[PDB]
Formats: sequence, C-alpha cells, structure tokens
Amino acid sequence: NIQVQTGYKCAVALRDLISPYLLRRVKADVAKDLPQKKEMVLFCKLTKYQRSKYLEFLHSSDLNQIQNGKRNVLFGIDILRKICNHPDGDPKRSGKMQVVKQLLLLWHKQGYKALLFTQSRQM
Amino acid sequence: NQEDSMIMNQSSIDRGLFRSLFFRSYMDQEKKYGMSITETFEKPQRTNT
Repeated sequence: NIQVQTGYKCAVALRDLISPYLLRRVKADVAKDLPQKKEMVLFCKLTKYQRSKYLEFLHSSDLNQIQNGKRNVLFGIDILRKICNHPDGDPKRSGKMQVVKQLLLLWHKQGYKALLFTQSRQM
Repeated sequence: NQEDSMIMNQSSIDRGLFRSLFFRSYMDQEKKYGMSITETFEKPQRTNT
C-alpha cells in the first residue's frame, strides 16, 4: 500500500534545503565543440551450450540448501555471467565473443577506433 | 582333535570338498564437486600425472 511519491517527498524535504549552499558550473556554456553522446544496448542470445550450462549450474548446485550468501552461491552470481565471458573454451561457444568478433571486423573495414569496456583483469 | 581342533581327510579336501567361490565388486564415477570440472577415467603415466 505505499507509494514512491511519499518516499520521494521525504527526500525532497531534505534535498531542497541546499539551495544557497549548492554551487554548480555547467557545461551548457562550455561544451561548445563536441558530438552527440549516443548509447544503445545489444541483445545477444545464448547458445544451446550456454543456455544449458548456466541452468545446469542452478539445477545441480542446490544453492539454497548450501544456504545463501555462501561462496559457491555467490560465485554462481558470477558463474552464470562467466558462461559467456569465459567458459574456460573457443569463442564459438560464446554468443558474446561472436558479437564482438562481428562488430570489430565490421569496424576493421570501417577504419573506426574502438574501445572495449571490461571491469576485470581475469577478463 | 582336542580343544575343538579337528583331523581331516586331505585327499577328500583335494577332491574339492567344501570349496567355495568368492566375489567382490567395485564402483566409481567422474565429474563430482565442481562446475564444469570433470575428473576422468584415463590411462595414467608418471609424466602424465
């Protein structure tokens, strides 16, 4: 029975007290020469191999009897992602590796510079 | 044949009297406790293991 707006109103009550104490310089009068900040999300689907294995981990590990917040349970959170990030394991077994492959080879011919974005040394 | 000892006919024993067979079984399996970590049955070697 509780609405977001009520919670928000409480946040408002505190937030809007900081008017004369808030200083802010904005790039509205600075960023006079830059391109459009474009973004999108890719929709990569799992292969038979990948789909079966991330589910198999969930079916065979029995994390809720191990109890939650345990090493293999929590590892499961990462493992279910690692099914496409690793698996250990040629890239033909990973839709993600195939998407990256295709995009970089496209840009290879386009002559585009490109960044890859990853939050892990193991990765 | 005292104190529960016995004297037996060796030639009857030689003839197979009271012989019996003995059987024993063994069993095993591969991938146990590890995700995608499959242990395996395969002929070993000291340089290979």
